[PDB]
Amino acid sequence: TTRRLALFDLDHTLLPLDSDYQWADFLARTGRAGDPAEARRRNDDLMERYNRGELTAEQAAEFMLGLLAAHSPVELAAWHEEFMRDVIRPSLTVQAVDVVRGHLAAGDLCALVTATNSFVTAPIARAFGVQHLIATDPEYRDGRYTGRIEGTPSFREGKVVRVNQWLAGMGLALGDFAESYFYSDSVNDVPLLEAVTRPIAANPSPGLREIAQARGWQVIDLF
Repeated sequence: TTRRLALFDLDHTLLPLDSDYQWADFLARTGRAGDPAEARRRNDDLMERYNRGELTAEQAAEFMLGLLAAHSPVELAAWHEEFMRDVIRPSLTVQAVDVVRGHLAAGDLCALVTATNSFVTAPIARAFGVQHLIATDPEYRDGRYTGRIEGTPSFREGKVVRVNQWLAGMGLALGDFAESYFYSDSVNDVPLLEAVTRPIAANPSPGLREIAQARGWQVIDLF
């Protein structure tokens, strides 16, 4: 069949920001994560230790989910709407919307594939008209987020696993498509970029821009 698959990274690909950090910072600022100062300090110190190599990817993801564990899901929803209105929505650009819209309009099967947790990113996929989300999932039990990851994280090689698991759930596979596109900005996503037939380096980091040019991969600087 002639259908194509289109996969989109989120942070720094479709949005000119990191939705994971902005959400932490939004809760700190606003201040639903304790004293604002100490909250932002604890956020930055997490990113610093992760960036220096002192925390695992799992542990960083866990700290982020721990922000959800501190509150009722009813409060979290109300606060996320404010986050959407004040942070995410105004960073939506016509260029990012249009990259997605073009693939929707072609009939492509479209999914957002992101390490930022599905509580935080579900309404963002919806804001783009994208009906499928392949995100790190927070465990939810007994009406609350536990702070733990449910299943495989949608991060690095996990994005590949999760995408293949999702297609099989629909009774499909990557080679069923005439082409598969994946847009991303980061060397973290070389695994999924290598898996599809049309990798696109979107707003690439210097590392990924070098890899894109080496391999002849399309580059797009959306913003």
